[PDB]
Amino acid sequence: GSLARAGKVKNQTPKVPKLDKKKRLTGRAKKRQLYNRRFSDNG
Amino acid sequence: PKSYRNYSKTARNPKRPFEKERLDQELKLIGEYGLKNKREIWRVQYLLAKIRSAARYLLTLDEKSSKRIFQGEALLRRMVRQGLLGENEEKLDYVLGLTLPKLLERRLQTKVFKLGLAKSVHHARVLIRQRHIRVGKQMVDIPSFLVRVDSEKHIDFATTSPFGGARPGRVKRKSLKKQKEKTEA
Amino acid sequence: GSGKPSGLRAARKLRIRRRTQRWADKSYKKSHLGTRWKSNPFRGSSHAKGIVVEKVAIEAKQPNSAYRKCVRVQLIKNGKKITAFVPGDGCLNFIDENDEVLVSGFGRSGHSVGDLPGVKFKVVKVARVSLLALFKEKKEKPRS
Amino acid sequence: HGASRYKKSRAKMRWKWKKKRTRRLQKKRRKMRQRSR
Amino acid sequence: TLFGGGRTKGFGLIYKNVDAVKKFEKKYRLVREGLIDKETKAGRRASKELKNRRKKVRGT
RNA sequence: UUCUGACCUAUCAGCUUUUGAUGUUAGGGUAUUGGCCUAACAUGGCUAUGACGGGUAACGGGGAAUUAGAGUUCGAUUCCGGAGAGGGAGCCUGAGAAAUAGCUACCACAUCUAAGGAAGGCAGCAGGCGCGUAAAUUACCCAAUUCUAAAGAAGAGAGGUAGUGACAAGAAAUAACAAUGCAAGGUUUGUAUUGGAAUGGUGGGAAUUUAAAACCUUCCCAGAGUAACAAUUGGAGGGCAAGUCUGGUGCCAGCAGCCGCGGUAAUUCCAGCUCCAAUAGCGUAUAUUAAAAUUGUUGCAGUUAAAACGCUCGUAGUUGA
Repeated sequence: GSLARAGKVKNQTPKVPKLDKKKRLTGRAKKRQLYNRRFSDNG
Repeated sequence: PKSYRNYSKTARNPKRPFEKERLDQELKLIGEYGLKNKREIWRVQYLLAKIRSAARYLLTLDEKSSKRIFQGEALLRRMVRQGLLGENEEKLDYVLGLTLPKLLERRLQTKVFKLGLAKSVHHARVLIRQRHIRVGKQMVDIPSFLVRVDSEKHIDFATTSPFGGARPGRVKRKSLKKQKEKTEA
Repeated sequence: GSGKPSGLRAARKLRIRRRTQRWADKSYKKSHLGTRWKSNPFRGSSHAKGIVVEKVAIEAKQPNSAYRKCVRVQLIKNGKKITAFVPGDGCLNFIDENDEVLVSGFGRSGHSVGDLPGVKFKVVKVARVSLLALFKEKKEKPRS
Repeated sequence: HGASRYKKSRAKMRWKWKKKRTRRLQKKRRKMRQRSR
Repeated sequence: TLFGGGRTKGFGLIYKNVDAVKKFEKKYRLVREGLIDKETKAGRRASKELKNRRKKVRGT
């Protein structure tokens, strides 16, 4: 029945770890770098 | 009782957020002026808008009206004190002529970069932030400090800084000195 | 001409006509009639504490086919039974037999939401623990 | 519906018939009121 | 000192004689300069012992 | 005590008048005018401009929010004025109180009792219980601000100072720079490898500040390379800015203000990856303003979309060669 069926998919899926992540820029630095990546050669 | 000091919000939000062309124009302003937040643009814009609203109210009010001519002379005099209006601009229609870049140029980081004390707007911002600038013998930590007309050439390094000609004294510099001293001893 | 009275002394007509005709606005009626303070089980609160009576699986409105797992809750505050939604598929499974729920509104000011049929409330914290944290798993651990 | 009568677009059953059903129903209800009082 | 120092602003007072210092200066400021620490230190427990008395039953 | 000014309600239209309603006269009473109270005599008075009732999650104002201009919503909540001190009521004292850490009584509560009796009132400040969606310490001090006295020198949980505080509001980090490699431009500018310079926070000591302590500032010591001294929140079909990205589920599970996505190759679900928005803040609900010239004085609409009273006369109304 539907009471049994509930909660399937999240439990069902084969989860994968999120592994190695390098830290991002913040703030003015992040915005400036983004501005340069979008708009300099690529604008 | 409650504290009787006043307080006010720095800005007005620009609404309708995903106006791409407007958003990219703000990003160009961030890129140019060494700003950390859209809120920085919005506060300077809010100040400009307050000025623009005042200037509109004055110019809409009649010629030779006593409040208007007094407040108008006072406003223009203040624009002269700030240096926001310079030599060649001298009436309320030039206040309407004022623009958001002109206000942004008044920021201390822009002045520091312009004078060439630092190599970039960001380098200028950090130089100010590290308490290493001084304006007229006053040490200042605020990169958004809006200079007056006189004070623009009164900008030089903080006295007790390395760039002031005092001690660096840094953990690195001291560590090198200890290494040399231990080597010699 | 061909419209409302222009007359100087005609403010009385404009006020009475406006005053009477105002009532046909839906927002104005709900706000200015007593029904607000009466028919709403939340009685002007955003939030209410209740207890779960029953776990039910409601079938979706005609364009969709799907059973939405919901909870019939009795508010402690005013002693009123309501049906409330529970977001998160396994969180209903986690939730207990007579769980103590902090239930809220559903983003629509007492109007119906999506394909849910008259279910106007949603549970956002259970046994003082956060629903989002229960859904996450990186965020705060389940209750004892 | 609104206060205004009929207005058959696509609509449903006849307005006059709906009206007949309600007039007959109101009488039936009036008989229930009579039973009561 | 104020921000960035190199300056210190304060306030000074110079009295005519020692009698003037006694006469027209505040006790904490006299202590801060140099004088004995404050008498009768107890907060509202003083009040509590005080309010109990009925018409010379005892002084204490 | 004069004048002027109210939210909603007619499925509230006649109210008030033997029990003073409205007037007159005479007295009494009052601190004084006064139906304030008594007697005698009149029969009035108020009412669509909505009286009289009923509702209000209704203390009033200065004001607050949003305001292009109108407006609309809101105003326990730092000031001014009112009201109240468990419920009602009554006094005393005194110039001033119908006081309330004055008194008396009743009802609603309730404490100690030696069982006769006796005493109690946080909507003062803490703190606790209950209510709840929801809100802090039984801290220290009278140094300032002021108040009261036999008024300097004393008192004051008035008041100040801390503590708890992501209610809001402001400022403001999370790098900067030179080398190389790459990129574009043919010997220039821009940006992913490296490695030397600059620095707060953080830890300690002072000068100082203070009722005292703490914070501020200032100085002296210390003191980052994964600068682990670790940026989050929500998105990427459309509305609406960024992926027909990689796997899983398979009209199920589920998500998603709305449209929708899901029946095996999912651009919406569950993960992972990249990208995007705002940023020490961002989600969520509820209420509210804009949005709404969608309540319309400005400024709406009524042939066919919602809406011209069946028709005419007509008093109030509004308009007036």
